[PDB]
Amino acid sequence: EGREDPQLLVRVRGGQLRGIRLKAPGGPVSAFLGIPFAEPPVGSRRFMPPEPKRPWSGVLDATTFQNVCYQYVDTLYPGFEGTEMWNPNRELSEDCLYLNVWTPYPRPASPTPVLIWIYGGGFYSGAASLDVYDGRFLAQVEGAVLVSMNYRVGTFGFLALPGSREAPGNVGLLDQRLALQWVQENIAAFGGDPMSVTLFGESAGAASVGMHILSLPSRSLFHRAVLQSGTPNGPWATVSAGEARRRATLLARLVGCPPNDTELIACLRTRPAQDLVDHEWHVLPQESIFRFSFVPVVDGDFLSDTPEALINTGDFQDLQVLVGVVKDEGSYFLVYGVPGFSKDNESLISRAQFLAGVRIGVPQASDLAAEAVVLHYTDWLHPEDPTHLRDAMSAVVGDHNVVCPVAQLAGRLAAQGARVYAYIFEHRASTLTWPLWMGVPHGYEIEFIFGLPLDPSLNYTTEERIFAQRLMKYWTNFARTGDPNDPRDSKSPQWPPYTTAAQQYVSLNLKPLEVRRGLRAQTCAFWNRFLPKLLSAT
Amino acid sequence: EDPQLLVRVRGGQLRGIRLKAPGGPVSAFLGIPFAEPPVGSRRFMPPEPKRPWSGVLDATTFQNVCYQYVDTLYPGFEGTEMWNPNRELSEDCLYLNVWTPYPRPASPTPVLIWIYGGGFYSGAASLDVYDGRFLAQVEGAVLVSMNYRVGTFGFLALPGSREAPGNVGLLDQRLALQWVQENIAAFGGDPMSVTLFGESAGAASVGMHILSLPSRSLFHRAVLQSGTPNGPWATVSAGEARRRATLLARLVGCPNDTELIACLRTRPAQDLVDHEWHVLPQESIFRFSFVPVVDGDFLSDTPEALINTGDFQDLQVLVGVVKDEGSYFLVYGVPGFSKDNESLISRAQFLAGVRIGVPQASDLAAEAVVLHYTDWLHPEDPTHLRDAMSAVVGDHNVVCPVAQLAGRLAAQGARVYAYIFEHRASTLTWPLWMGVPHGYEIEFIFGLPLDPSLNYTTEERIFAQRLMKYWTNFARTGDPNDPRDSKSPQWPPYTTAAQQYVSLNLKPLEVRRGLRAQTCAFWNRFLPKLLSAT
Ligand SMILES: Nc1ccc2c(c1)c(-c1ccccc1)[n+](CCCCCc1cnnn1CCNc1c3c(nc4ccccc14)CCCC3)c1cc(N)ccc21
Ligand SMILES: Nc1ccc2c(c1)c(-c1ccccc1)[n+](CCCCCc1cnnn1CCNc1c3c(nc4ccccc14)CCCC3)c1cc(N)ccc21
Ligand SMILES: *[C@@H]1O[C@H](CO)[C@@H](O)[C@H](O)[C@H]1NC(C)=O
Ligand SMILES: *[C@@H]1O[C@H](CO)[C@@H](O)[C@H](O)[C@H]1NC(C)=O
Ligand SMILES: *[C@@H]1O[C@H](CO)[C@@H](O)[C@H](O)[C@H]1NC(C)=O
Repeated sequence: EGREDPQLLVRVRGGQLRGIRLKAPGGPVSAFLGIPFAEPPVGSRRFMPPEPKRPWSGVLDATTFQNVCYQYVDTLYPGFEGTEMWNPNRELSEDCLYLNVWTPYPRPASPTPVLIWIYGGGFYSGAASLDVYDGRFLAQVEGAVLVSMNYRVGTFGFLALPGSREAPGNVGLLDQRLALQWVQENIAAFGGDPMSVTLFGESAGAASVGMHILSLPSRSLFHRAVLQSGTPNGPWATVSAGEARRRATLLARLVGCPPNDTELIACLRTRPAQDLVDHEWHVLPQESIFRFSFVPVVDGDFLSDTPEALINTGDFQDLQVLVGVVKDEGSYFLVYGVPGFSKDNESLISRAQFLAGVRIGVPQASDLAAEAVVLHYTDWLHPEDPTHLRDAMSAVVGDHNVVCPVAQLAGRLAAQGARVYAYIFEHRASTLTWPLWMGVPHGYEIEFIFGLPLDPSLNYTTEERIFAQRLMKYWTNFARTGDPNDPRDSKSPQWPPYTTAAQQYVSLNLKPLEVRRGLRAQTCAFWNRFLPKLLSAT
Repeated sequence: EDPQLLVRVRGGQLRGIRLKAPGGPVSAFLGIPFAEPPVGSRRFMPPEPKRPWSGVLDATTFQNVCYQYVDTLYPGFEGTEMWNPNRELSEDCLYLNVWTPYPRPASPTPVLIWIYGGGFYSGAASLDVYDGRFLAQVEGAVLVSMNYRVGTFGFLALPGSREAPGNVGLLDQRLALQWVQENIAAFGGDPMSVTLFGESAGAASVGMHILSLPSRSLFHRAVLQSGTPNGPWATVSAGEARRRATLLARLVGCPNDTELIACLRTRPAQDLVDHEWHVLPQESIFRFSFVPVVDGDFLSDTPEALINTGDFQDLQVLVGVVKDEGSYFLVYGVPGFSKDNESLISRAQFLAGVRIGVPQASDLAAEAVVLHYTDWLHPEDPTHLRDAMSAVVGDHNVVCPVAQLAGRLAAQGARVYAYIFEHRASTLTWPLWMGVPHGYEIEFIFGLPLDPSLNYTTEERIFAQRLMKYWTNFARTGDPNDPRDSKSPQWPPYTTAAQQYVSLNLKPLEVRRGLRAQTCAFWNRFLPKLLSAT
């Protein structure tokens, strides 16, 4: 110390850090990357709840992103930006419990609202180090303090033998909770306001945010929440204790650890990380899409009951939530698992391929339930039209997994005292490499919220730059006040809260805010009210 | 005498009456006997042909109306009383009426045979709405309408017995069709061009003549207005007809089929009418006690089996519905409904209504109906719930059976033309909420707005004339389009692919596609699976 930039030296509970001065389009930002928030969850600590990071000596170098949690790397389309933008961009390691902080440069004078990002990737993948999660634009343009953490995914984060002490499950959610506790204790050192913390996430990250709303020890660590294209309720975000036990026992057998829980988990702990990753997909009970093997478990601890029970009986009076979906939630999910679909052709499918797709897309559905889906989604005026069947297949997967769980969440939260704001993101990035038929796929609003179009080198349009700026203002005004609307602006139309009566939501596209009523009201009544009765009475 | 009013039919001489229609005279031959009176020992028995007569038979007045239940729900109310018997009630009722141009046609003229509705428990060919004088005068048509036995008298069956075989009301209709073949040439009608047309139970009757081979040689074309042979109310199984006939016998104190039917034959007609409604298996609406039975004789199989397996090539069919098929049916049986208020109902009253409106439905099937018909944007809105209740009853009973019929007929070689009648008569005394109720297109097809004394608008007179042209163009050629009108829009045939139908209102023909395609997929494809697997 002495010749360094005095504005990049900060102390936290565990010791001294040295950050880096990053260039954002409009000026510098301070970034503290790869801060350890936990003891590496390696060896005997595998499958175990995280432990806080013991203090270190000297100045920890926080200028680069740290290891990405051990996960399956997507090699389906080599060289393809469409798939590779989501791939790990740092070394894979079980030693991965690190977080990143972006703040204005110089650090804020007065306490600043904090935004905490929780990434998606079906609870089997993802990293806080990805380019689309770059906090520099929100920090520079909006003066925000942005935090993102790495949390354990796959078997490492969610393999559970419920009731055991060695593998209790939900440890990836505990890693997220420990980063939330780290923020409470240390964010003031960066100029962050611990009394104004907004959680935001997409897909499995939004489901994670939802589970922090539904778990009491997490409630004291944040004040507001954003759930983008994901919810704690729904068919993929959780599993029962029985199903988690079945999947963990099957994976153990597949890697030569046959079953006492102590003996089984000890053997799993001896397995190389790649062995567990090589078999993680082999434990799913059916041929399915939008289903992940190791996800949060209804343990009766982190989740005292199913998210459906918790959202229906909870008092959400003290909560402000921003929720929404993209135009084509299911389109991407069709390219791996449904025969007839490809990113390289127009995916015009037959009726037979549609019926078959419905079985893969709704794996838990009986023959009667699958017929009810088919009959509801068929255009009886053009029942064999390949374009309609292709679009219906995308809608089945999007509605079942995202849109209707989101409508169910917004509805219950609003009925139970929360301030809810809902949107539909309909803008397709001019730079998108997925086919046009895929529309606005799952995750393609993220680069807009984070302000990536503000970087001139990324080649987005001027209109896309103005729209990203509008979006950053909605998200940060929501983080600041619990309302996305700017108080010093009446010209711009307003975003009304979502209510059970009016069911108002807004369209997020290049045009000004447009207020719409009912988020697939008829279709989601099918999924949320009828279909459970068909998967119950018969 | 007037030679234009003197006709010799196979049974003897008749004398008609010259009637005044707005545009000029018409010849009417009313109350022609086509069968031996089905009285005494002939009660419940198939009709027998009328024996010949001496002298000139007086055919100047309508004859007796078949014994039936008279509607007294709203006394003095035109809305209900227009459908009530307008002649004396008698079991001696097997008579038909003929209207022809005056003077009698020079060349053989296409024949239109009207079969009235009234849930197979009521109706008469003598009602003012069925007046053939306008079609005869304006279009030069030969119009025939017969009385057929309704209620227990027409459809009480002890299947397998010889004394009460069932479907005798359909046999009465068939005997009038045979009478037309043998005698219509004497009036200037063409027996080689006979179109059956009917509404509600009359349209279901027309449908059953399409599905029964001995009837097929008696007509060439058919019009089914707001009714079909398929569907939940038009037929009953042999087991259910036997159950209902046994229960009715019990209710009138009647203790072997021969012995039971003999006792029923001793009962005054009113005793049978007094208990006919008390044999229905549930609290229901749009359900009638004594209707055609699947006997394995007149109906060789269920109308659903027959429509799915039949060859309908060399057949032309005109089918359609009114805008608000179910609205009227809510006024009797559904709590919360009245003709005297706006009938704004609660959600509870809607769920309860769905049970009465779909009586065969399980708890799951009723929930599926409720969830499909609820507007999840306004689920408690009384106006939406009222309109949804009307749509449930209209769709279940009429619109979706019509869509199922049009589809199967078209797929199996018939030439089908479909419509939706959306014009509400300026003279309607039913509330506005009821829209265009079941049966209120009939006065337009028959040309009643052409009578200046009936106070319809000028636009309604022009529209009735358009409708009479569609119906008679269809009777003449099997195509309702005007070969004269070299200007469109043309009425396209209904196909399984394109599903084209037309709107019949004051505006020019408008071609639409899919007759409640999504909703009728629910009723015709999904709901049977919910009452089959569970
Ligand atoms: N060897 C083997 C054995 C069996 C199976 C598989 C591989 C794979 C596989 C194939 C290619 C790449 C990755 C996994 N999948 C397909 C899994 C499909 C899930 C895709 C998904 C769901 N959430 N994140 N991802 C992948 C991460 N990438 C994305 C992410 C997001 N959006 C995206 C939009 C387009 C393209 C990728 C996106 C938003 C959230 C961040 C992650 C399976 C699916 C099933 N159901 C069963 C077995 C396998
Ligand atoms: N005493 C007693 C005991 C139990 C029950 C009943 C009476 C009555 C009843 C009440 C008034 C008049 C006749 C019957 N109904 C209601 C049945 C009403 C059937 C409605 C119907 C169906 N087809 N014809 N009609 C009556 C005739 N009138 C009409 C007709 C048509 N359209 C109409 C439009 C508006 C009003 C009346 C119309 C077109 C075809 C001609 C007949 C019951 C209904 C049920 N489901 C169960 C028991 C009874
Ligand atoms: C698209 O490509 C896939 C894989 O090659 C194939 O299954 C599908 O039939 C193709 N569809 C079209 C429309 O060419
Ligand atoms: C931007 O466009 C230029 C062409 O002018 C191209 O060379 C560069 O690779 C593009 N970069 C991105 C990120 O699209
Ligand atoms: C309509 O009137 C009947 C009785 O005449 C009643 O049961 C019903 O509640 C009334 N509805 C309204 C909207 O007042």
